[PDB]
Amino acid sequence: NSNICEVCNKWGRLFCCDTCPRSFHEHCHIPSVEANKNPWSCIFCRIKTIQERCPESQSGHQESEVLMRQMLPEEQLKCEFLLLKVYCDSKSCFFASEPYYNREGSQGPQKPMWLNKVKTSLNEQMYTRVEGFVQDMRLIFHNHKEFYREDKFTRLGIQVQDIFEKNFRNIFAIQETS
Ligand SMILES: [Zn+2]
Ligand SMILES: [Zn+2]
Ligand SMILES: [Zn+2]
Repeated sequence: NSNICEVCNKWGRLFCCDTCPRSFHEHCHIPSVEANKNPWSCIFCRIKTIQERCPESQSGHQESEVLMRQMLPEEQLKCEFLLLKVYCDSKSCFFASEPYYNREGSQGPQKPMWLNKVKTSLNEQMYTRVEGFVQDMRLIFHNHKEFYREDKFTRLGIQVQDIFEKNFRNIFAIQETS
């Protein structure tokens, strides 16, 4: 197995996947690495299994249809994986914890949002449809773009949103377009 966490790229107390060479810190994995279960399969392996069991699941989909799906176990897992893919980018540190807003010439967002809040919301099964999860994820970056205005720091929101969106289109097999 790898000797660093797949998400944060640090060593430490790592739990190893039994079906692939990836490793994780306990709370870097989403959901948090389970207490027992030998063997243990990581979220990357669990997602691969879904695809292998239903190869047609990779045919193109309309975003509108994906968003309306109820959060049954497979959609739950897919949102957890997409959330994990965002944390895998080091620029996610900017969006992880609860933000605060005191900048001359800007007002804070009406509805602040951050990754750890989405993580808790998933854990607590607070989303009933994929749309709930996707809306809160997109809101993180929209809030950032609006607040930082013309500061070049706005680009961090664009960058991490692009990682979100590419992974969304991959995991949920959104129909490719020009
Ligand atoms: Zn880690
Ligand atoms: Zn694995
Ligand atoms: Zn099938």
